[PDB]
Amino acid sequence: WTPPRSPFNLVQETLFHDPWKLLIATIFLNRTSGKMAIPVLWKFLEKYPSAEVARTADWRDVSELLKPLGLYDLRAKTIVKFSDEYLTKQWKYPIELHGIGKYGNDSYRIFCVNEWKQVHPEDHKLNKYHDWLWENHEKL
DNA sequence: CCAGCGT
DNA sequence: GCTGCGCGCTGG
DNA sequence: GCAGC
Ligand SMILES: [Mg+2]
Repeated sequence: WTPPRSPFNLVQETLFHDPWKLLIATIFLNRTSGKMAIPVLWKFLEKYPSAEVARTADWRDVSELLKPLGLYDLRAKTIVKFSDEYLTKQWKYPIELHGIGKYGNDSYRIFCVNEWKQVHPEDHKLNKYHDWLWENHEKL
């Protein structure tokens, strides 16, 4: 499964090979514009390239890197706990994990596995992508 | 300047 | 069902 | 957007 590139340029389109990075990106986008969140994501991923590193991090150090995005202590704590669970808990879908809800889960189900036809997003940008897929999947 | 917004 | 979390961006 | 409430 290779999810197609869209005229909406969702960041999930480039991250889908690594479900942890795609999910981290969803967290970066919690009430935060892509214009600001996505450039900081690359800085975060340079420093915390995997769940294995992030799960050992001190949330206070993560929070310093996230300050300009707001929600910095909440999100730092989320990222460390999510990362721990991703690696250590049994799960089938990432909504079972702390810090991912329907938006992250829907993103995972469209981008990381081939369940896009079963997903009904509430997030507007994800809905635009999903409508576009229905409209275009034959052509693709 | 500043009240409302952002996958 | 509603709240706390939080910054900088947006643009009239 | 998400968890907590
Ligand atoms: Mg969850």
